[PDB]
Amino acid sequence: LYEEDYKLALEAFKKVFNALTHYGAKQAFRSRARDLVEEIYNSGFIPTFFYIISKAELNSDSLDSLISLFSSDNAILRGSDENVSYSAYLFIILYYLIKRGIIEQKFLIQALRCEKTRLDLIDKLYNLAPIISAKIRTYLLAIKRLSEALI
Amino acid sequence: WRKLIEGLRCYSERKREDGFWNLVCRVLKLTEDLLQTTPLNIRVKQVSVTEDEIFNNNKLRSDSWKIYDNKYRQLVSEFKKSKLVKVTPESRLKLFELTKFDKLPQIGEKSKRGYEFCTSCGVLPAVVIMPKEDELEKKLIDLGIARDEKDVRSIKNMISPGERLCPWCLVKRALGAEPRLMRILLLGDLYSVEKIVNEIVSRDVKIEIPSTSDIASIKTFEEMIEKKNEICEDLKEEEVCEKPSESVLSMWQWFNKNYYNGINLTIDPEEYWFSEKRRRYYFSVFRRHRITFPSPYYALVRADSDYLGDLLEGKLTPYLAGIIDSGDYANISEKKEEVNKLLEEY
Amino acid sequence: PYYAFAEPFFIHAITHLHVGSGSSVEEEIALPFQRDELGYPTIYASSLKGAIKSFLLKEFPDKRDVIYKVLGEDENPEEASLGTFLDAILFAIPSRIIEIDSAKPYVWVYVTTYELLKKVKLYLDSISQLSNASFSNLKNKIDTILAKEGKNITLDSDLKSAILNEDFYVELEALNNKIPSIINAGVPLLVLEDSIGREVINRSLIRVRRIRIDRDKKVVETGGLWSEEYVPMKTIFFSVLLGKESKESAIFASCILRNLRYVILGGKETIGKGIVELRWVKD
Amino acid sequence: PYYAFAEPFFIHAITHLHVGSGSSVEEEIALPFQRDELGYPTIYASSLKGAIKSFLLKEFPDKRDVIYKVLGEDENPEEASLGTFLDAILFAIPSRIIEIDSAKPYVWVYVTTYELLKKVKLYLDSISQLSNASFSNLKNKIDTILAKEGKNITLDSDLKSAILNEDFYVELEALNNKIPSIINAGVPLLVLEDSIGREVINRSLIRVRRIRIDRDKKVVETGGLWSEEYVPMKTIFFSVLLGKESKESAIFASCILRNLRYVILGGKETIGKGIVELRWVKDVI
Amino acid sequence: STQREYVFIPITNSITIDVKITIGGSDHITNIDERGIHNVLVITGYAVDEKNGRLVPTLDPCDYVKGILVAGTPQQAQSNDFLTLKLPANKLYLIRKKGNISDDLKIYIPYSSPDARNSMKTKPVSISDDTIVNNIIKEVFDKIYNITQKEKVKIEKVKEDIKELFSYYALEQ
Amino acid sequence: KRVLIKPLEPLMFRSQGEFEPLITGSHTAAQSLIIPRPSTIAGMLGYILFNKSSGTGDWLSDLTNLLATIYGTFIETNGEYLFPLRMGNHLALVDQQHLINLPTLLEKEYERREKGIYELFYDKNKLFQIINHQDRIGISIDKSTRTVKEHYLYSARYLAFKKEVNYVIFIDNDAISDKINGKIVNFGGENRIAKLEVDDYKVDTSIEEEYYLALSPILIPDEALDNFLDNISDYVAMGKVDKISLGFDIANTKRKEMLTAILEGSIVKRSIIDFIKNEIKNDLRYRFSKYEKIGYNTLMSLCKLALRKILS
Ligand SMILES: Nc1ncnc2c1ncn2[C@@H]1O[C@H](COP(=O)(O)OP(=O)(O)NP(=O)(O)O)[C@@H](O)[C@H]1O
Ligand SMILES: [Mn+2]
Ligand SMILES: [Zn+2]
Repeated sequence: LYEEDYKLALEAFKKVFNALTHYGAKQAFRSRARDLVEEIYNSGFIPTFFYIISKAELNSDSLDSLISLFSSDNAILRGSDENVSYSAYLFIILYYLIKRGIIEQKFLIQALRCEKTRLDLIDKLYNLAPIISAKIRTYLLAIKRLSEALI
Repeated sequence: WRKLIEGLRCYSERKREDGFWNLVCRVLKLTEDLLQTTPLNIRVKQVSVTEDEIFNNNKLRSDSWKIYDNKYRQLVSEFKKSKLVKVTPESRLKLFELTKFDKLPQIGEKSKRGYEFCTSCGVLPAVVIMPKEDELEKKLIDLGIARDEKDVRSIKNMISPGERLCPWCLVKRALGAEPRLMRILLLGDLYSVEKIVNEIVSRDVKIEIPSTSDIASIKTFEEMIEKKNEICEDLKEEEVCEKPSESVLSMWQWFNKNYYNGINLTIDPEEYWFSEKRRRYYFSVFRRHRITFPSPYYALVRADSDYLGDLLEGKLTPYLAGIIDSGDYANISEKKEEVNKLLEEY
Repeated sequence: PYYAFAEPFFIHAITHLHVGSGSSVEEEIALPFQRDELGYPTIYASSLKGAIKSFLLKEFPDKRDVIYKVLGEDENPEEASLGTFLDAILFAIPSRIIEIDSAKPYVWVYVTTYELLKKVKLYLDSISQLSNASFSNLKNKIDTILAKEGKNITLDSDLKSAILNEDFYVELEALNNKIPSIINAGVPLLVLEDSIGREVINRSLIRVRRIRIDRDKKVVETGGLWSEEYVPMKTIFFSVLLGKESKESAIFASCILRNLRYVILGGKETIGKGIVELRWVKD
Repeated sequence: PYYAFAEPFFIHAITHLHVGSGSSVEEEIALPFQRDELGYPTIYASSLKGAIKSFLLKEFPDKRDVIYKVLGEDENPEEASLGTFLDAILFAIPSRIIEIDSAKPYVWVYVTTYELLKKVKLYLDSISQLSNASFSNLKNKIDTILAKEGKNITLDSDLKSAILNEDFYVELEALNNKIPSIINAGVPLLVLEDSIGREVINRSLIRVRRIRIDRDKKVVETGGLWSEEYVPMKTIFFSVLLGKESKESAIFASCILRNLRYVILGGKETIGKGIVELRWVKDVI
Repeated sequence: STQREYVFIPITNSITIDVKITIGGSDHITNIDERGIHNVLVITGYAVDEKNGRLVPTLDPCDYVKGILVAGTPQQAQSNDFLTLKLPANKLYLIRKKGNISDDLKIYIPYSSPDARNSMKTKPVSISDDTIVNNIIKEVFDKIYNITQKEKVKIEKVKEDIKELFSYYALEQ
Repeated sequence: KRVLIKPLEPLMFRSQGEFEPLITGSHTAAQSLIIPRPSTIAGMLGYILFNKSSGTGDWLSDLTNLLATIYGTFIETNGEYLFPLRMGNHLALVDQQHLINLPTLLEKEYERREKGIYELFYDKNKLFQIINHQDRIGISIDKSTRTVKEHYLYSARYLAFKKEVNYVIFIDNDAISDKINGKIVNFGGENRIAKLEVDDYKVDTSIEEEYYLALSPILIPDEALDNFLDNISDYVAMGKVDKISLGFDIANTKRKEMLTAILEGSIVKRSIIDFIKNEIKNDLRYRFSKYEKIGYNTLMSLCKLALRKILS
């Protein structure tokens, strides 16, 4: 069932290893990798998601310094402490969510463009949290093992 | 084939004692008209060539140089075509009346289902039937297998209890007893069928061919001979660590290079540490000496060359194995590229 | 005559089971289960008959002659046994369910594929209108289910959606409106598409590593590590016992088979891996 | 009687215990606990047997032949063991509680679900037939509890409302206020519905981050960090010990099994995990 | 009684039209019913011309042409070159026999005489490249057979057997 | 007319002789025949039709006293028909169509022909898509140790069908058909089970092509043996010639007669047919009449479903 997720990680990730440079918030990503996973199933998906969006800088910088990844190239994501190194992770999860038709782009792109629809974007993620948590599990453990090996 | 089987009959008649040789004599005389057939058929194909094909009436020719590569290929073609039908050497025998009408010689036990099948062959009926290991002498003697108590030990030495044998596989056992009868065939045309039997019955030599038990137990033997007496004093009694009595040698190089090293390599592991009455005593003995108890497994390693037939035919499937299929030669016009490349390189 | 009557029965696992097969597969397990042609867990008829015969010889030592007659004789085995077991085929395996819907709480569920039900119907059709014992309702249920092959069907439920074995989302749909349950354990059955059903099933099996510890220095001995595969507790198999007409076959069916709930199948019994409850399809 | 003796017993955790899982399953925890078919924690009787046998071979150094007979020779076996261990079912786990309207509150309570009780009833019914041991007390008490299946109940105490493990509000019904303790402890037993019970029990488990530290520079060594799952103190498992008629089994069932009270299970014992107490059901009912 | 027609099936989409109107005749013998392309037939000794789409024979049972037997008259503007013969239906060598034998058979066969000019390198080829094969559905299997996609939600298995049940040795030149 | 034998589980048609723990220090093994020999089907059907007052000698006497001319077995999966095909050591299942060009294929010149037959047995073969050997290792357990007995271990390569498989025979008499309908039988060795369903059919018989497919082992009368094994090219184009045993008779508990035979799937050249009739004595003709009643000399041709006996 899950055998293209390992293929999806390459062109979803696209860079959370190299252009995450300076080795602080670069190596720190592995803490995301392990902890969040144990966080995502011991504590739930929505608690971890609220935590991740908390660390998001959702102005337009951490709203477009990521939606630029949909289109162009590797995005050196220096910015500041893990808020741009954290909005790439929000991007990771939402990239899985769009490339697997759990939530479509036309909503996502529209949900992150008014701040009126961020709320019901999250309110809809809340209803999809069981299914989402079940489905991303292997797709996440993929990048967790990527981190163990490479990052 | 018949020279070998008759030389075997005479060598066995030279030994009417020893039980096993006597049983071999006793059943050979009952199975000659069945043992007439060779147990191994051969296929023979020839190909002709004449001066019409080689010479312009005084010299060589042009395309005469290729005449071999053509006749060889004709020969191999007929070989391939005849290999489309496999006949088995057992189909040659006449057994319908011998099985339908009980005619088979059943020296040994008697089947309660017509005839038995050979345990060594699988397809041919059994001639020599051995009782199961529950009480042999009290049966081996009232039956026709053995004559005394001394001869059972020599029959039981080659034919394990329960081993049914067809005439062919029984002849195989006979040859395995002393494999020096092979000079009836190995030389041929050179000495008589009786010169050799005299030579063999004169200089008696016994050979130890290793069983799978001997191969499985190689490292066990090897680890007992680096504790020559340090393990022997423990047993000192069961002939494992006792004298080499005769001068038995063998073709197994490891057996041959490790015989005069304290431990008797001609014991049967199925008797000592693969047995069901022993091997707990032997587990203790090996535990008390840092001896890794043997595994019951061996490696059967087979290997065949790749496309050596095509190679003798000068094909390129040896050179490009998988790229150029053999079927690709039927119309090689397709794969011009790889053949062009490698042939030109060469 | 010549397999007149038959007894189909369910093999309900009371503990885990391990009917072994050597190392007979290409998986990473070193002591796999006995496998069907479809890679599903099966119980060979040899094993089932041997275990049941051994158990019955122990717990009916006076009926030894009846049991010998029905199931065979150690020596003088020139008397064909007038009873036979078919291979036990996996009928349903428990699966962990994270359900999203139905307002009804469930934490585990029974799971099947359509291949399994196909073989069960094969066993079942080959008895009823041929033999005389009549339990056509079970066959009608299995046919009604097999009608819907090619889509995850829930049975006797209102689920409509679930996570199965923590790893697979599936969308379910009731059969028609309602149907008698094929099992009597009050737990939903799900029949799954033969492709996701087998992923769910091969994730429902228990594959453990095991260890031999150095008895003195409390560490693992070198190479003292292997894997084994147990069919989970509550798993259900299905088999049939076919009886040839005879007198002591009636004794078998009357005195013996009516006092067989629990037997021990498979191996690794010191681990406790063999207890089984036999439910005859006769209630 | 297929079995000569049937010894059901409880396994009261004294410290936190950690029986590790053998599995190629990639989980979140680096070293999870052993799981049954419902995801609940369990002890594979492989582990019970290995540990109890390694303990008995030392506590009773003279009776090593009785033990080798009932639990099998070690290095050169010639025979099947005569004793069988059943896998340890979770039976009750402790969970922190906050109550609303009590007289004298509690701060922790025993949590069981109906599925665990059903597995226990399966064990009891299966063993009542393979033996002469009819456990009327356990069986009838567990049947009375299972009658109320599908409704969270407090067995004895009168709680009517609680917050288990700081997260899960639960309403509760008295069973009848007219039923003794399954085990004569001082804490109430909460039989939960299964869906909420799964979450409560997962909260009662103990995940623990651990590290390795460079002795030189008192900083975490690279790679030295992992998580590790424990089962709390006071956790109660359930299992049965079963043996066949041997005259080494009558001894085992009368000399060896009356001097087993404390054993070390699982691993991580250098850090105190594993000490556990056996409570033979024939005594504690 | 009716008359049938053995239309060829090459790599080519020269099989979009053989008959004037959709179905026409009363009954058909070749069937597409839930588990196979039943009663297909394979003519031997011939070959297909993928371009210039007709038959281009090459006489040996090694060579063969696989075609379906439909009830229609050939385009009303030819059969100067199309064989029209009649056999007792048991010399009709049908693959995957399922249905009813008619015993009074009449066939039209798309074919052109060999007209030998080229060295006829006659090479076989699969029925694959799904982009080629999928658009064929409702113009070779629903232009004469409206019966499918009427009751059939079983198209991809009678596609599985399409992937193999046609085979030939084309012209290529 | 047609009788479909539907196995309910893997089957075992033992190919060799002894299968029992005779020698102590050795395991025993067995391998199943892909197609059950016609003696198996015959003895099964007879078992279904047994009488207690006939024969007792030369089993085929009172066996044929109950049967019709049974016509050899092939494989039907789902209405599809597969047919054996045999080479030197090889055995492949193929369907009706792939047999057409086979006469001309074996007379194609060297490389074309070898490529053809080699693709017929490694690309066109549908055996390993429908039938695979399921190795079943079994043991016996001594009730004193509850362990294995000494080396009482055996392998048995069973016959596992990946999809629905029937075995197809044709039977002449219809009173036999409606007395063996829906019978659960002990079809094969080591106690496996199969079901019998009967459906009346229609296939023609009288055909004489150049070649033939042997849907059953062609028995050679042991007086034509040397007259057959000198000129093998005259009668079989490809296949296998083997010593076989006719099976094992149940009423008398004996092993049946060993005869040379041409295994099924071998292609025989029409020269075979009269070659048998002209080289057999009436007293052996009477025996081989029954040998054909049970189904041993059955020929299909590569063009149509051409059922044909040899003597009859
Ligand atoms: N031209 C030849 N001369 C002598 N021996 C041959 C010749 N061709 C084949 N053999 C031997 O006869 C047997 C033929 O088996 P085969 O496997 O077809 O040979 P091959 O060329 O090795 N094909 P393969 O092994 O599959 O690559 C083998 O034992 C070959 O070593
Ligand atoms: Mn080679
Ligand atoms: Zn032999």
